[PDB]
Amino acid sequence: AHVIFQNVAKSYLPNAHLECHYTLTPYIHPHPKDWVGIFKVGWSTARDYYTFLWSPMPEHYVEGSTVNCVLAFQGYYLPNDDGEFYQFCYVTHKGEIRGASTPFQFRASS
Amino acid sequence: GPSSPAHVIFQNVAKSYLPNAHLECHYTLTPYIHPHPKDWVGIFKVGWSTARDYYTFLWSPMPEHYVEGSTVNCVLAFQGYYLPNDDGEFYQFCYVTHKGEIRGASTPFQFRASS
Repeated sequence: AHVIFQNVAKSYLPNAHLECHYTLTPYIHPHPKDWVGIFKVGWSTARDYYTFLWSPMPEHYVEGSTVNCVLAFQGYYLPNDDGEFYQFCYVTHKGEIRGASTPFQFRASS
Repeated sequence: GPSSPAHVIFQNVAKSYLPNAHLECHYTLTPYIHPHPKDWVGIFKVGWSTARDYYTFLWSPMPEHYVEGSTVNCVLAFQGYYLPNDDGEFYQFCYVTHKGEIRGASTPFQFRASS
């Protein structure tokens, strides 16, 4: 609950860029090797990612603050419509998960 | 029959990839294969005869907590400076065991700006 994923949909288009919004809550200090992964549900460790992007250190970070971030994942790194469920996970520089979103599928929407 | 036997299946393989951006290659180990530290995935021009014909390659990392008979998802990132540029040729991924045998191959693709 230390990193909250925001406005997470139930599905995302497979071949378009995805915009991942999240909040660095007061309960965590970011670190420049932190990253966000797209993980298939049922994952055990942080090495089980499908794709990832570095979460860039917030400019002029003041401790204990509340910061909202955006990451655009490119469509050609996203899964296809494979019926599987994926989620977002925030991973720190060491490898602890401190954020995990509701699941979602890549496919056309309702 | 067909070749190679599909002991490794490449997943979500696109029709084309960016010439100068890294690509992320996804494959699954089937219950037929027991992976080995010297297995690798190569990018091969279509029409390859043996594992010697590769364009570029990476070692396939040995999966953690490996249990025989399992289906295992893997991913490799090939750097763009090791990828073919827009040469009009067709390529595929192939999984090659340490015994030097091709045990999986993907659908073909070329390196160019996407449609």
